Amino acid sequence: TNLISVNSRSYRLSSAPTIVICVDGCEQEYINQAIQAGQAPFLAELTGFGTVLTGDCVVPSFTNPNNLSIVTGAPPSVHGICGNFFFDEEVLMNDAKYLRAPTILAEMAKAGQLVAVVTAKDKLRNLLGHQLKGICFSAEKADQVNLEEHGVENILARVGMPVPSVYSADLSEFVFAAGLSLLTNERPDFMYLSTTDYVQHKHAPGTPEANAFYAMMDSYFKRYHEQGAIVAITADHGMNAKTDAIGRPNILFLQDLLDAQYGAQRTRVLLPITVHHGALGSYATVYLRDAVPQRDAIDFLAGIAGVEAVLTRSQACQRFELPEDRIGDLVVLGERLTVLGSAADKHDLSGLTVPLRSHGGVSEQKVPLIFNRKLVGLDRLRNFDIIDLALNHLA
Amino acid sequence: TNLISVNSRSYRLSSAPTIVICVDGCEQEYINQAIQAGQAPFLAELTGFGTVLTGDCVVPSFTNPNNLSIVTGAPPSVHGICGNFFFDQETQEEVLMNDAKYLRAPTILAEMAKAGQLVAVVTAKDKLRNLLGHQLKGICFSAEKADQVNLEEHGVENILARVGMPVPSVYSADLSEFVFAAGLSLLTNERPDFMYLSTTDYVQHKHAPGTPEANAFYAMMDSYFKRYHEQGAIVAITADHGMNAKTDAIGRPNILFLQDLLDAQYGAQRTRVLLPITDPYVVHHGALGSYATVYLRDAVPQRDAIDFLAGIAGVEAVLTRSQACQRFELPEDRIGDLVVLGERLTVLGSAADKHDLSGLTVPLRSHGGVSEQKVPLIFNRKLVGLDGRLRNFDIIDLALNHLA
Ligand SMILES: [Zn+2]
Ligand SMILES: [Zn+2]
Ligand SMILES: [Zn+2]
Ligand SMILES: [Zn+2]
Repeated sequence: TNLISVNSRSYRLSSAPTIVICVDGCEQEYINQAIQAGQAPFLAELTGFGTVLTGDCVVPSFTNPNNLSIVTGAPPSVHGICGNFFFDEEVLMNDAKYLRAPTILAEMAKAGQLVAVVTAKDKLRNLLGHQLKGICFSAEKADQVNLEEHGVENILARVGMPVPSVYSADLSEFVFAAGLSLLTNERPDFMYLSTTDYVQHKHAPGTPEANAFYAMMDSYFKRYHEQGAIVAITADHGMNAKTDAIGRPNILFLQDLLDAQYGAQRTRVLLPITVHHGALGSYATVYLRDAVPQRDAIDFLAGIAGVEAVLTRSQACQRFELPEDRIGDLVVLGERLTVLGSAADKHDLSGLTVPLRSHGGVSEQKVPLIFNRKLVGLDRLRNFDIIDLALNHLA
Repeated sequence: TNLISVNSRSYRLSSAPTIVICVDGCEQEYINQAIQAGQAPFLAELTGFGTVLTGDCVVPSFTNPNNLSIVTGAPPSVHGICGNFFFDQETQEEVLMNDAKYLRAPTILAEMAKAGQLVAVVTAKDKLRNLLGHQLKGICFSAEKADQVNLEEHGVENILARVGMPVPSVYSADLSEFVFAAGLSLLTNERPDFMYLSTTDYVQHKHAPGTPEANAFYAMMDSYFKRYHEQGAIVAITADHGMNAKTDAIGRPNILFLQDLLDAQYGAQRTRVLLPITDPYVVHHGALGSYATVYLRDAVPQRDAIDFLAGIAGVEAVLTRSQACQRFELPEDRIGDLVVLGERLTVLGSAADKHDLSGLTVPLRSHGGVSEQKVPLIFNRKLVGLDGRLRNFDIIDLALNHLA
């Protein structure tokens, strides 16, 4: 068909309705466990006609950076969204204003395709819908969709569900339910769906709660498939326990530690995230005031138990492909079971109602890539290559 | 209060029966999930009176090397057992470390007995019991052969009758349950000063944390932990290594065939791949772990092999003997020219041709690498004098000397 070029990648416009799903916080085990548990029959047999792969997401393994990467088919060094915020002013990249590249989404639309985007959280929806002319809304604000703004109307009635609670599993279901109704009505050419990792943050793979959620998604996949759509599924990042044997969190307050070593006001620990984790992840940035010597800082931090790696700006930028201008002097990586906080005084841990499970580091990098089709031309796979494979590598 | 010193460590003899338990493959998450699920009420309330900590086991995160360090309070560099076997480039043969004849240090257990202490050791597997019973005068037997138990050798008689159970199958949870049960008998009867209990990771290789079956097994242990505690014993719990999934989203295994790989790069026989996770002869899935060692022929340029291997997706790290020894504290004479570590979700095999994966009913769960290094340290008592990097092999020190 018609071929569009976006961010230096060429894409062949879909002939059949294509659905790219981003399963927030999808550590592979979730899937393996549900199947074993017999709670995902569809995925269980998908191997008969499908393709299951494993790819690497973007580091820092956070939702925004990853989602943006998926829809642009590029890394943060291209789209420029490497976290929820940066420094210089503690500015927030919550606006497309911060977007430095186009989405594949907007291009398909410009080429005349009917593109749809559905996300659980409204905030994402903003970033993703940049320059998009089509259907675009969140489950979070389903109640207020209008034709002009969102390309749709009365989705609540259509879906047969009330506005869900942000801190509910219902938020994600809504996403799937909405995607079904659009498929069977409007029949978009391309649809992008994105959930929240609310469940994954609260439950580990293999638990009733987790299995149940997966059982729900599996049903939707089945139905999408039954509709003749092409279904492509991935995740933005993985997920892990960040606790001891009894559920107590393994935290390292970098700000506190740094302040003690070099004296307060001398360093600036930034946590590119913001209840799921109480802003606790395995990745952080550090800004050094002239007073402190990078060499020293590295040695110091690196020797702290729980730190996985200390990278300089250049190191990180090149290794992870990030924008040098929106990253600190140092990049700190947390170990498998460790999260990094700023200062103790600045965190509300009393909100943690269950043992902490988070992401951000390298141990939440492995993510799945699943198709309900067979593929061709397979040569280091990234989660943001999903669209590529879905539009160009079909057998 | 008697003081002894072993392997350069001082230890105060127990005043109360102390029981040190090694829960094989006890990834921390198993405890967390069992508690969250209502299946571990005793452990669930232990914080209020006990102590929960985290340590690093020895890498390779294997069963024998670890258990051995626990009982000697030292690394393999000291006791010598750094795997199931090794390769002697003097004899050009495969050397099986299945005999206490390979031990380079004394066990703390043996010493406590020398000092007049009544010391019991109960393992699930009999093979372990042999290494552990080195120079030990006390009670020592395995559930696996709780059959052939005589007074002269084991220090006990008719344990089956005592426990009220039959001899359990190796490939089962009962195997481990027996251990506990037998430990309860001894405690209530012989009441040893010191006891060491060691299970098998059968269940953990099969079920993930939070699974009905995982939780069940955990609920069983909790029950004994409580009984021991109600008897007044000091209960200290750790693990030999954690456990992880070694598959993809659908449960297919992540396997690297290092022999195959190397052979294709260097040709047949220029390298030798050893998987010390078990005895050299085993070819089943039981032989796949996230650590392997490699012997290079003189012809093969070491740096090159490092680069080659280091470049294969799924290999976390490749280290030379020297680096490996220093870093993990291993005996240089019993490891290969190279040490290969695999990523979190990856295992290392030798040659496809060799392995028999027919036995893998369920998706692969294994260990041996840095991703299975974190382990718990649990005590039913408050502790004091805590000074850097806790090891599982510091358990005895803590349990004997750090009691509050
Ligand atoms: Zn996410
Ligand atoms: Zn999250
Ligand atoms: Zn073990
Ligand atoms: Zn094992």
